[PDB]
Amino acid sequence: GSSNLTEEQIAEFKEAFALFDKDNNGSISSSELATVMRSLGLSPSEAEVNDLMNEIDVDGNHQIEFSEFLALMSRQLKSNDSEQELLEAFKVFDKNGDGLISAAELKHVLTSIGEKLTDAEVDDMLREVSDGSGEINIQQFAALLSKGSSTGTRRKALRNKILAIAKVSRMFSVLR
Ligand SMILES: [Ca+2]
Ligand SMILES: [Ca+2]
Ligand SMILES: [Ca+2]
Repeated sequence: GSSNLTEEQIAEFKEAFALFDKDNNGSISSSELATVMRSLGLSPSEAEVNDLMNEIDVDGNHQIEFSEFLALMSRQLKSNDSEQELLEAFKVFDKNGDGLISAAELKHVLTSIGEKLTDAEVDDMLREVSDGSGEINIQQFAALLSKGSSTGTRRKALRNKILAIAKVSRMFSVLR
């Protein structure tokens, strides 16, 4: 499916899957899918959430599997993928709107999915692309999705959590 991911990469989307897959059964319902988006601050109607989750569903079982969702990440973006998922994950994380996703905006966001990082963990997570600043702009914040530096098949999944939160969140702007 025009996908070029490795066995290890398949373990990535897994994390982006848990975002919704609560019981981790292998199918993200509309009630679970919209559970994230809305958790981010969105408010997608079950009507759309369907046409959305049905826009990827390879079986149209009104649910997203670990294969479909993973195939989505490699079937959503196109050219300026990052950028796309950036501006999205950017205007998504920045709740205050200062062009810099502060700790909260980050952690709080990570907590909107389940990830509860300590003010220290977040304040540290920023340093990643915050050069020990305190916030991340469309530039720094993007430096994350495009980090792959000090990850070693670990962080790539940490930031991947945003890849979905963004993409998935962006899917609602496309489903339209
Ligand atoms: Ca589920
Ligand atoms: Ca499915
Ligand atoms: Ca801000």
